[PDB]
Amino acid sequence: VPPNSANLTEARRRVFDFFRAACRSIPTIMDIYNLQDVVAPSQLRYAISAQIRNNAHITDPKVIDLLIFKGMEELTDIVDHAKQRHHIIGQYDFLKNFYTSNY
Amino acid sequence: LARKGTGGRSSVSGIVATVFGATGFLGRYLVQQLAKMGSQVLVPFRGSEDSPRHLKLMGDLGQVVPMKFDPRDEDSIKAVMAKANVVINLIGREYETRNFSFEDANHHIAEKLALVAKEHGGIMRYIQVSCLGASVSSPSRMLRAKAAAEEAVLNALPEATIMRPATMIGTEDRILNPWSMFVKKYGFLPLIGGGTTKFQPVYVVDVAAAIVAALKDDGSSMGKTYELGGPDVFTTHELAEIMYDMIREWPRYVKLPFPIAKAMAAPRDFMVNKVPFPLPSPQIFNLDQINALTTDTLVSDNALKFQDLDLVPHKLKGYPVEFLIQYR
Amino acid sequence: AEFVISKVDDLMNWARTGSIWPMTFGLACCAVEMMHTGAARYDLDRFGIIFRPSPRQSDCMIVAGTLTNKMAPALRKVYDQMPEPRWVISMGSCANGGGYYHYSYSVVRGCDRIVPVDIYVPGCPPTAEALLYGLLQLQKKINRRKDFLHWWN
Amino acid sequence: RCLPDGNLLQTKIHNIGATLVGVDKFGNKYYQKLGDTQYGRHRWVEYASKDRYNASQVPAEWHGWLHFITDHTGDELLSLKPKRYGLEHKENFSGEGDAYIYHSKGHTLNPGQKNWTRYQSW
Amino acid sequence: AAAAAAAAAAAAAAAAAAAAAAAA
Amino acid sequence: FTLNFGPQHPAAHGVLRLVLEMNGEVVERAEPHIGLLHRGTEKLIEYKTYLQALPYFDRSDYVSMMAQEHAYSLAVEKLLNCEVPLRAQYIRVLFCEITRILNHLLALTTHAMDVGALTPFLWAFEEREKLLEFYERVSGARMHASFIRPGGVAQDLPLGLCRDIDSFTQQFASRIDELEEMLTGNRIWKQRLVDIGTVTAQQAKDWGFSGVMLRGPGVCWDLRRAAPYDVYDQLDFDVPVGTRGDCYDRYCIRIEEMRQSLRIIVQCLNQMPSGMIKADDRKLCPPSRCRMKLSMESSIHHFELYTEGFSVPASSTYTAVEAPKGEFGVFLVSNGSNRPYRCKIRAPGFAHLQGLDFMSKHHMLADVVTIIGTQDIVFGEV
Amino acid sequence: VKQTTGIVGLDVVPNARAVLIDLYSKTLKEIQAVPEDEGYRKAVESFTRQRLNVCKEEEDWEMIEKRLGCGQVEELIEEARDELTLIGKMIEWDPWGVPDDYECEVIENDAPIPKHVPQHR
Amino acid sequence: DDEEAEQLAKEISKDWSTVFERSMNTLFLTEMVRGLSLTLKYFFDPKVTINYPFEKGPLSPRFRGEHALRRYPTGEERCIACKLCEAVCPAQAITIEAEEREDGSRRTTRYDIDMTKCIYCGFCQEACPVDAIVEGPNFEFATETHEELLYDKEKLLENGDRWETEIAENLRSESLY
Amino acid sequence: SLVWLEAMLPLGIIGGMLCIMGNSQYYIHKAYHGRPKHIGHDEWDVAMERRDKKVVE
Amino acid sequence: AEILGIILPLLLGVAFLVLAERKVMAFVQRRKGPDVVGSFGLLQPLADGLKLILKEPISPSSANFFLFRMAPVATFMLSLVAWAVVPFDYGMVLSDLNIGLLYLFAISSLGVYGIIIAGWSSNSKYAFLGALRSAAQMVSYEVSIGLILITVLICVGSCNLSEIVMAQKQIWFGIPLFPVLVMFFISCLAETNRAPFDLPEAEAELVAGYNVEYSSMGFALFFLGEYANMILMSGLCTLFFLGGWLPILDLPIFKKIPGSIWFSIKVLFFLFLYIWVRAAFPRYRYDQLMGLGWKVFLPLSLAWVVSVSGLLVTFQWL
Amino acid sequence: MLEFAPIFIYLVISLLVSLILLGVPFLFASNSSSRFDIRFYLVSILFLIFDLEVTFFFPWAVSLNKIDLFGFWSMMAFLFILTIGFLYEWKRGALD
Ligand SMILES: NC(=O)C1=CN([C@@H]2O[C@H](COP(=O)(O)OP(=O)(O)OC[C@H]3O[C@@H](n4cnc5c(N)ncnc54)[C@H](OP(=O)(O)O)[C@@H]3O)[C@@H](O)[C@H]2O)C=CC1
Ligand code: SF4
Ligand code: SF4
Ligand code: SF4
Repeated sequence: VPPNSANLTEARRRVFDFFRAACRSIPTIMDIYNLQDVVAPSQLRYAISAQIRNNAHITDPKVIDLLIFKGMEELTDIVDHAKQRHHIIGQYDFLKNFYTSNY
Repeated sequence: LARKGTGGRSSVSGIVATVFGATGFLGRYLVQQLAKMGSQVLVPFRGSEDSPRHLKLMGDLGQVVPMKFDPRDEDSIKAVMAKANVVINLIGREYETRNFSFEDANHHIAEKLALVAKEHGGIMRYIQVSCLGASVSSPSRMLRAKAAAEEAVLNALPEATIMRPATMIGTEDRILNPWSMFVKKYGFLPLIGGGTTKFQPVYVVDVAAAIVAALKDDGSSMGKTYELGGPDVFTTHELAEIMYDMIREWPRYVKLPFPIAKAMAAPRDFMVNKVPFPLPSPQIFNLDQINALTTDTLVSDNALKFQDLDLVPHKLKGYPVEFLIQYR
Repeated sequence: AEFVISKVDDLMNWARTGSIWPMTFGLACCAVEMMHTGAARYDLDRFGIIFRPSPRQSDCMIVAGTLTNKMAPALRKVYDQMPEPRWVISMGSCANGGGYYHYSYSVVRGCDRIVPVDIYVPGCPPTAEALLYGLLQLQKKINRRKDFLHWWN
Repeated sequence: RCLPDGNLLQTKIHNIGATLVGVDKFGNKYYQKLGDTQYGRHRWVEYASKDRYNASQVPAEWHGWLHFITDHTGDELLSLKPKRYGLEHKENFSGEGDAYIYHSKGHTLNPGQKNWTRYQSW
Repeated sequence: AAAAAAAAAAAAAAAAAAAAAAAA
Repeated sequence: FTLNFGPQHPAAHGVLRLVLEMNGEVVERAEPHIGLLHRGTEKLIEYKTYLQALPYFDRSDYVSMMAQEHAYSLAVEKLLNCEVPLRAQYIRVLFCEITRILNHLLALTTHAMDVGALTPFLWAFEEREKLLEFYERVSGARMHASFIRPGGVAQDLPLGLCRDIDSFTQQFASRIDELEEMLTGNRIWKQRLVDIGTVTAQQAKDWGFSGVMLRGPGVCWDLRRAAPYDVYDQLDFDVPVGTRGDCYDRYCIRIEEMRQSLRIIVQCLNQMPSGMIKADDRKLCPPSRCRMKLSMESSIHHFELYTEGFSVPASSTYTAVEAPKGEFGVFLVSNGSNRPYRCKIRAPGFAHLQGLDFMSKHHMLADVVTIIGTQDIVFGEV
Repeated sequence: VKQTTGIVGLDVVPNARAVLIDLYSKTLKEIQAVPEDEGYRKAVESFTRQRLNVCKEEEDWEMIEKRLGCGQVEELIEEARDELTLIGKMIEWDPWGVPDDYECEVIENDAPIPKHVPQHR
Repeated sequence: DDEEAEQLAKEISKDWSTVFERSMNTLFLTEMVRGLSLTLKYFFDPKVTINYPFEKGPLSPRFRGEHALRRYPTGEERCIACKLCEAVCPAQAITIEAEEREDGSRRTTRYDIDMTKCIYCGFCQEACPVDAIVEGPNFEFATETHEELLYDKEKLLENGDRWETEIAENLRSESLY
Repeated sequence: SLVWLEAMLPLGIIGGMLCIMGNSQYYIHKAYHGRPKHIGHDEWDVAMERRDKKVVE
Repeated sequence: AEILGIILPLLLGVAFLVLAERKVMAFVQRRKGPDVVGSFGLLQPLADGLKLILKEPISPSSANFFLFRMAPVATFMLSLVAWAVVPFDYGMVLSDLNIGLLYLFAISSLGVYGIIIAGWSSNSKYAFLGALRSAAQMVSYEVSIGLILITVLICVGSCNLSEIVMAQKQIWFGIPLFPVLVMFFISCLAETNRAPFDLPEAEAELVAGYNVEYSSMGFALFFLGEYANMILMSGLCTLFFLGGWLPILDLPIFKKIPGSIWFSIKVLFFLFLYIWVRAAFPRYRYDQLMGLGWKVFLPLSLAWVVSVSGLLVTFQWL
Repeated sequence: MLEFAPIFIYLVISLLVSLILLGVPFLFASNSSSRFDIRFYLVSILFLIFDLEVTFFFPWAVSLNKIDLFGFWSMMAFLFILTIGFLYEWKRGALD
């Protein structure tokens, strides 16, 4: 897909496109990998939104294009039985460090 | 301990363990914890060298050293515990075998490993694993023996942790895998005693995570008999209700009064008599497991639970029982 | 006495050592060397070894070549559907240990990370006789089984 | 003979015209049947352990002559084996119990498991 | 199925080298 | 209808993991899955010297070993300007061609064992175990003979190798004839191969086939006639070029290319000049054991060539030879340092296995193994 | 009279000369749309004129090949049709004319190449 | 076109006593009886096989098998710790740590070749200046366990003393190259 | 050359099994009945066997 | 009864045929086959067996025991019961049926059931379609074997197999109807799968082409069945066409002329021909194979019934 | 019919033999070591028809000296109708 992101506006538009795609695909995700009992649709929507928001401070359009591409790759490899399911369930102070290591 | 690493699978943890019951259903999770947090494991096996083969992996090039040893012969137990600072004991049986009796497999061994570890001064933590509710005057001779084992491992060796895991569920277990493959008697599940038993199963991964957590802990968890109960105090019938959710089958239970069961398990209790033939390991109908099934003492009292290990067990629905999908 | 048990173990081991059909996970060149060990000169059909093309009925699994991080799940899934008296032979440096590609990101550091291994044929391109000697060592590992004596404890 | 249970019968079906060229210390009888036919099958070894034999029992004095790498029978390279550091063969005891199998210096099965910590603790 | 079947007829075998047999 | 057609016979096509979208028995598309044999070769070579880089090449194509060392050597002489002797060139071809024979003997009869003929496999593998008596004798390892080093070739032939290669070439026309009498005439063969995987020349060019799959279609294109990279411009041999493109032409070529390779072997034998084995430039060729021990200046080079390396000058070239699979070319960008810099390996089988999608459209599911046969798909290069 | 091009797929065309004349006239007519001071138009004009000329003079396809030494007339038709595609493509996304800056760096190195490496013949 | 190609390729063989030849070579399967005859000739010919444990395949003194650290005829490990083989190793199998021994002459405190992480390319044999590390023609050292396959620091590679009688022979015959 | 005899031997001990298939069910039937089996045993022969066992009284 | 004396020796025959095939097909490939286990691999069949018996199951699954745990039993029982009517020597048939041949035809028509059922109980779409393809092949070369037997029947008087082998005292039907023997062999090759005709038996597609629950017993029983069906369908090319138990009749002084030994020699020839022809020829792809049973061996079989009926009606040779 | 009793008991004794061959593996080895392919209906109906016509071949095969040259020609008419059916199936293309 050509990077029509000559501005943050088109990039954000296709971000919303990918978000709608992932949300409307959550049914097959829950079906193929059997999360309809462990995880709620609210929770998977929550996780997809927390992903798209965790990387929301990207003033660069092409970086957003590439992030959406990595996300579409992840989804397409989750929709089909390309990757397994035991990660999808997982995908969804100083002293306490000092006591463990030196780093 | 003398840990020089970051995570595991190549780290060191100063724990050169000898998990006496490693070639077993609890053993494969405990060995994987001890050797994925990067620590040596001196898995001692009893017979076929194919027993600990599934443990040569899950440890990086000598982090798991399977060794041969005879249970009744010392000077070999001392050789297995030669280079060791942790000695966990998972050697236990739910069924009497013609050669090793209930005491000679649950109590007279744990006491023997306790003594030969005491002699080998240097075993910092000696964990002793026995079933929950294994207190004297319990009906099942397995639990009376496992209680005497606790009493003799603490006496002969103080500051020795004692886990009390209740029936442990998981892949290749002895609690759910016999019920399935008996649902393969056309959905016919013979829940004994009418499912009035109240026992708290626990995902075996979490029993292992507790057995290792008493090693990584400080001087505490020494001589303190935990009770690795688990969540969701169940009943045998209710636990069976969750199996049929995983394995696609229709609940078709039956109730068996305890006399009927103990009569159905009256055979396979002549183990000491039928010398020229070993019996095929009574899976579901075990007169001693039934004597334990009678009284619902398999519930965690005010004794130490997972909470005293900064640990919270997994549930019994979802993944911690998803080993049943292979039966659909 | 025990002599009858000793002879029944000798018999079971003679069977499992005479007819040991491996699912030859022939990945890469060590499969070309394995093909030479199955070829006319060093017969493997002589020693009973019949290269099975399916994991379903196979006593062994001569994993050869570079176990890639992507062919690790497939190797494990194949190893999980062999009948229990199974063994695994690692053939070539890439299959037994990390090998030429120990530090490659996509290469597992030896199949000993996926399947439990019983005889590692040594030498990165093992001589066809060397893989053959690895199998003649797997035959020894069978001859040291005595499964009946252990079933009688 | 008396082994209709091995391919040792194939070797004993050889030796019918073969000449015996030397025999090493372990008893392995090294045969040669040249001239007749089938190059590559004109040098073998009868392991003198008709059961429990395996490869690598052929000592280094002969393991050359027997793989056709050289033409010097072990009775000729035995005048070249070094006396000061010369060591007898070991049959490759791989798996036949510990203390016969080889072990690294940290395996915890090796008597004298060395510690690699480069820093000398206090 | 209308898929093109593999017709096992063809032209007869005539070893076709390149033009550089004698003088390049 | 999707079918996960995997390795039918393991140990022959190792990690073949096609995902066929079928239509009954007619295949509508074949989607090969790569990476199951993706060792980090194009990354690991960036981390090692130009000498340590060479052993990867015999491990790139595992059925035709020395052709890739010969393609790499010619990519670290394209930069080094390292003129190699005549004997090094003749040995280098006598072994690139013995390798063409070692590959066609496998890629024909492994293909012929996938089709079903069980015996040509074992006859050709006795022949291959005769040629590995040459590999193993000239270098050491029967398969991975890290022998064709950058400057020249590792070490001279033993004093009895040309006599044995001759005694083999005399008896090798008969072995090709048997492989041919057993497969060429058969109506069960022709039927299994004629009009199978036909590639019009425009398709073989488009998909960058450039091998025995570019001379099936009739494109007269051999990089030993196009870009003569050794004594090949002196050696006489005719490149057999197909006229239909079907998997029966590619077989007939691979069984004639196995005779012209015999011509090239017999020529390289009959004219092998007694010259030096490696380039005289001792800063690109480690000096012999005898010299480095006796000469201090040779010892310094033996030290800085087996530890430091060449440090071939800064450039970037694409040296492509005619490996048996096809045009195996190694695009070798070289930063000035002693380690290569993105030693990209164009390997046929990455371009051929692309062709499986259009070659095996509308062919029956049992043909999808014949296509994989005639492409000589070896997954080390993919 | 030509039996077949050895190449597969390049079917022998009987009316080779006629379609070649057609294609070269089309090419000469279509190339007029590119600016005259572009190397592409000089090249197209020159070689299309040469091949159209030799195709008009000679009659047989064999004589077209013999004089116009460019392989076979079927491959010549492939070349001419591909050239027509290119001229109809070049009209679009017109790349003609040099821009104002045009920083072009002739990194013309001349390393001596050993010649036992492939290069080409 | 394939229709006309078929019509012509079948009008090439269209003269009586040629249609008959092709009919009697596709009915009395005659191409196939030349396959069966060759197969029989090979069924009766001697067999190119090798009953392995008793006779083994031909090798050469350049054959690269089990790595062995050589020694000088008068004891004294030949391996001065230059680390050239540790450097040349493509797979980085050899780990060498060096210490001036009490005698004063450098030697390797740790010379561990990891055979599993080793490609058997013979680069170590070439790189070593004194021929300290050579590949013994052993090639028969399949080990039940991976840890044994990691050849320890100068103790198991010191088993080349047993193989010296063959390694010295191979070197005395290969040194001419 | 007699090398094919090793490969002939399994066909022999599979031929020595059809000989047993043929002669076993012959000498077993030749035992239960004092006479060999009659192949072309039409109804005339069963009628004559009936009247024959009825003639010997 | 004496059914033991025809099933046990046949079991040994099949067990040693696995070795005979491996060994002959190996000798063809310039290599000794199974040669270490026994004196000459003679114990190799017992080793394969005793191994398959001692292999733990992958999953017990004794629940589904009436569906596909008796279907291999059915296939094997049919392959073994078609041996009753096969006569090894004069008066050595177990049960001389006056319609013997048609009974063999019916046994094949039930082997079709064996294959179809044992493939349907394998809940694998690929394996079930493979079993259906194999059944359609086994049943499409059964009209051709039917017509070939109608030819050898026209030559003979009756279907009685002892008569069909007694009708060859003058000349074996292999000499005049040699083109028919080639068609019966090339059909018996294709009726059974073990042949140039075994795409459903392409090395991999066979194992994953008969069942999902192997447990070893299923694998051995299918192969024991295929090898008995092969001994049988080679014991038919030697009753019908070759002289069932007839010598060449030269009446030698050196040869005392045993019958069952001649039947054995001939069935060995046809078993060796099964092996030889498995070694030397490529597979037919099941799409040219089914187009060879209809378009090649049915027309050439129909012609033969009309040729051997005509040439025997004109001249009263019937 | 009289000779049918040996195979009648053969079915049952082979049932026993196969049951023993089934129970032998079961005892040992204790605790420790496409929507529709209609061509499969065309091939099936066509085998049905051709086996019906072989059923009609059998009596004509075994009794051909009785029916001298008239039964032969009647069977050849039946066979010419078979051949017309088979040629209509070959041309229409059911044999693929
Ligand atoms: N399984 C369950 O549901 C419960 C079990 N536990 C306790 O957990 C521990 C481990 O459980 P799990 O692994 O499932 O038990 P298993 O019965 O599977 O036995 C585990 C280990 O015990 C060894 N062992 C048992 N008896 C002997 C003996 N007489 N001599 C030598 N070794 C012996 C076994 O050796 P080998 O494999 O060679 O026989 C194996 O290594 C036991 O103490 C058990 O009672 C606690 C809660 C309930
Ligand atoms: S270890 Fe060596 S020979 Fe074996 S597959 Fe890897 S590179 Fe090839
Ligand atoms: S052959 Fe020598 S240099 Fe090469 S990887 Fe092995 S040990 Fe290292
Ligand atoms: S083996 Fe050779 S290269 Fe390695 S340290 Fe010793 S002398 Fe140096």
